[PDB]
Amino acid sequence: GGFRPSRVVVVAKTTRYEFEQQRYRYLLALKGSSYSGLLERHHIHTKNVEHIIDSLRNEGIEVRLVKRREYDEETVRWADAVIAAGGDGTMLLAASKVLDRLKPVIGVNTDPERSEGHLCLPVRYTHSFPEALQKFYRGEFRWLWRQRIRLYLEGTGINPVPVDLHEASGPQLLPVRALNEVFIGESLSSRASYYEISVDDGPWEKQKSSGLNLCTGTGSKAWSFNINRVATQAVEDVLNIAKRSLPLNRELVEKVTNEYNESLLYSPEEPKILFSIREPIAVFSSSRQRCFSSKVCVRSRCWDACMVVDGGTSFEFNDGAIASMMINKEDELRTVLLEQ
Amino acid sequence: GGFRPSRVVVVAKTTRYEFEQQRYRYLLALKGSSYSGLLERHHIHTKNVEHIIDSLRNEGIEVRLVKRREYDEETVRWADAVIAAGGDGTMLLAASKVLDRLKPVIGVNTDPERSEGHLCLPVRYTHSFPEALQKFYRGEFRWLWRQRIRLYLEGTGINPVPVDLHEASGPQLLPVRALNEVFIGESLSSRASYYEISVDDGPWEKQKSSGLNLCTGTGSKAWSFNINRVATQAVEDVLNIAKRSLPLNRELVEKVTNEYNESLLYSPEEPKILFSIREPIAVFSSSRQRCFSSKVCVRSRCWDACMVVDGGTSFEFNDGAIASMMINKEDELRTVLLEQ
Ligand SMILES: [Ca+2]
Ligand SMILES: [Ca+2]
Ligand SMILES: [Ca+2]
Ligand SMILES: [Ca+2]
Repeated sequence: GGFRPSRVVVVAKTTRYEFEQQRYRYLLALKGSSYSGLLERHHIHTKNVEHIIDSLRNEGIEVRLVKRREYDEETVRWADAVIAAGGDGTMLLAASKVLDRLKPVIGVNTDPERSEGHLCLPVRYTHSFPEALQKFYRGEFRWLWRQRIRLYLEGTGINPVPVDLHEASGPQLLPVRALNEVFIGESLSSRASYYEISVDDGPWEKQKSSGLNLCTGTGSKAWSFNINRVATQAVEDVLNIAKRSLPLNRELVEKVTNEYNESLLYSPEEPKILFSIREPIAVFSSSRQRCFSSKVCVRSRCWDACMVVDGGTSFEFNDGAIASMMINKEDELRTVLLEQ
Repeated sequence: GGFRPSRVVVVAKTTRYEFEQQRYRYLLALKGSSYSGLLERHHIHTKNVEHIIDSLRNEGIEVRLVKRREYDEETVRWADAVIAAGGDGTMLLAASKVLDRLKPVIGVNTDPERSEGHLCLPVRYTHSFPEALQKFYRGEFRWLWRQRIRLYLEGTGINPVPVDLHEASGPQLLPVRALNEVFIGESLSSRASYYEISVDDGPWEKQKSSGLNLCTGTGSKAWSFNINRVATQAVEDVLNIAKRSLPLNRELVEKVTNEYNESLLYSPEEPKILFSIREPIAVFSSSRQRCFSSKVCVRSRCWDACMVVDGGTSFEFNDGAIASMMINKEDELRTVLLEQ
């Protein structure tokens, strides 16, 4: 028990003001949808960021502060620990370049009232950040080894070169892990996807849908949730045709949805891949809207499709390519847990 | 009652063999996923096509036969009537270049065992096609004027130039109608969409989702179905938590889903736009999973998004642009109805 880092990398979200300051570097304001609080969005990110690095350096920890474009596998090795300073976006980016279950990576919600932060330290430590560093020293914290999906590409016509979205061959290992998910599907969101899935080495079934989602326990509150969740206005629709027991009050409408959406979440440390079929098109038959597994391999039959890991890295997955997802231990990422 | 066409355009799907014959014009076979029946897919499309045009010309109707690239607004005006010779794909393409509620357009399912055809003449007339032409002469048919969504772009940063996916400003009218749907949403399928909707001139609510669908009565069996339909394996999941009346047999599981999915379809002649929010993300609050309206206008707040009409034409719809959908009479498309 106990942990003080000697050197850390702070990798910072690039705010939406930073965006245009460099994007349109080629008054101002323009549309009323800016400046009013856009330069304030920026002012409070850099505020919090300076508080973090002021509070690191004031405890004698050595910090390099770097943005999306200057954060690489080389700086991560200098780091005893890694800090994402943004939202979960930033956390996912910071986890992308870590592949070592003993490097800790910790997210600080650099802007609470509009970032979400469900992978970062509580909103408390965003502004009382020595209180965090002290808890780390004194060991009043806990280790959360988060499960991560590992990728594997083979087949023919394949191309394992990764693509930063921020702009006859053997089984190659793709160089990102998935903290949140791996989303297979067609590029044109209107072109339907077609493939053959195989769960836990079971037989191959054909499928036609708007894509495949493949999440970790921790990623089950992210995309795999919006895929599969039900709506309270459409359980009233389902429970009223289920009329022709209960008198059906509004209190019940929420207590049937809230126990349904509660089964779609499992635990970060749990080592299962919850893989759902997004809007399946039921000929090729369907069933299993979703299910838990350990290994799933899908065979691409698409024209121009990608498999996309945590929304930031993309891989080609046109007809002839094969991918294989599996949780493996040396992938699990070392997060911390603190107090309200 | 009665209708004989004097000249017709037959516009033909380009088969998947035609694809590669010209795409890789830059033995053969390659992957086992071809040739076995790929050159047979082609052999039976051109077969049926020749039967159609043989059966036109043998009744003394004058036909120009043209493919995707040679079918234009000029040939549609020569035509007394227009024939799509493919699947609904082809039908939607053929309707794209017609904007005149008195031109008839008729689809012939050029390949029944793998095309679907739910906008074309029955599978009967694909091979007994004079039997169709005779029914047209003798008036043993019926006119189906199918409702069509009409598009309207304004605002700033906008760009109303259409994009064939087959590769301070006033309200401009976009030059495609929607037979099936109009799908607003972000281009990266992982980037979330954000916008402000306004139904029937009601107030503007903000929204965050994986896009917007906007279908006609006829388009309600297409995409708007896969968006909103329920699964029989996840009503068992909903009706078993709705346990803690019925004993729940498998016969019921289908009869509650089949009456739910039955309310998501309305009639082609019905002039309402059923607009659903695709996987809404409930801060900006949500409700109304879908609802009927006559006019809906949405205000783009996206970075790199398109609105896509019938899957074939795309328009930019980044922040600052405004679109407005509405059914108007001179759009309704003139289809026929025949017998089993
Ligand atoms: Ca300072
Ligand atoms: Ca290739
Ligand atoms: Ca002939
Ligand atoms: Ca623009």
